[PDB]
Amino acid sequence: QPIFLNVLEAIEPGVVCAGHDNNQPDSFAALLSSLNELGERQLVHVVKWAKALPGFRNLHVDDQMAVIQYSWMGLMVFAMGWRSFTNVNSRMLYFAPDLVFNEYRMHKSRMYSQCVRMRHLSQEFGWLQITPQEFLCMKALLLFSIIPVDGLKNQKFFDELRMNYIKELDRIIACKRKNPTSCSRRFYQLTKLLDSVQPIARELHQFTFDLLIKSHMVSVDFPEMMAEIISVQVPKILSGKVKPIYFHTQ
Ligand SMILES: C[C@]12CC[C@H]3[C@@H](CCC4=CC(=O)CC[C@@]43C)[C@@H]1CC[C@@H]2O
Repeated sequence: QPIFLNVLEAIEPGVVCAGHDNNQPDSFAALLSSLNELGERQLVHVVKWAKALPGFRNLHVDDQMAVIQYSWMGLMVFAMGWRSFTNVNSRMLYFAPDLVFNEYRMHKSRMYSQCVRMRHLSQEFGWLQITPQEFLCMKALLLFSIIPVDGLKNQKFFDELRMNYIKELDRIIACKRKNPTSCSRRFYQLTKLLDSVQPIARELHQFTFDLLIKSHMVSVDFPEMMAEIISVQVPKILSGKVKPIYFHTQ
């Protein structure tokens, strides 16, 4: 049986609530405070999910938390895009069952341009007819798609893991294709899609970083873990010390 895919399906997180009050009028402060809370909650699930991935424990302990803290934005945006596609055909951004963004909220969040890119990603799942299984393997690969320019504690273990997840993606593409030209076209499409997540994540990193710095001035609350990661890890990315791994040369 499909052992790798069996695992990915088994560990996939369930629904996560934001806790937002949908009876109160929309506002920048309320919307972003709710998104930040959702981030804190989702992070807990992402950590447990990551820790349960095949071969994850092969990584040095320090590298395990590092990759999670560098890739969380991309991982969460990719999953949100998938949820939006499956639940509302990318019409709105389905952050959570209790936090669905319509155009009004996209504007009130002062994140309209970023929401546009996130919604575009969501539409790609439909345009490219991405399968639930392709989604699972791609999301797993996103965890191993951003590292320090000077390397990790034990880079060899990481390189081996990333290699194996790329191999599993190629395997999923061939599980219903006889012509190699079709496999190659699909792999090209999927790697392009994966790359497209990085620029979106970077824009969100810049936005949340700026928001944190001025959080006290605009009444936006940041939970413990979010404030830590955004002030300690995110800047490493924005300053170019940690960079995404692209398939194609940008
Ligand atoms: C980082 C952030 C809170 C957490 C948000 C993020 C947008 C992307 C996103 C999608 C999710 O489904 C989980 C929460 C996250 C990860 C928000 C952009 C600015 C805000 O501060």
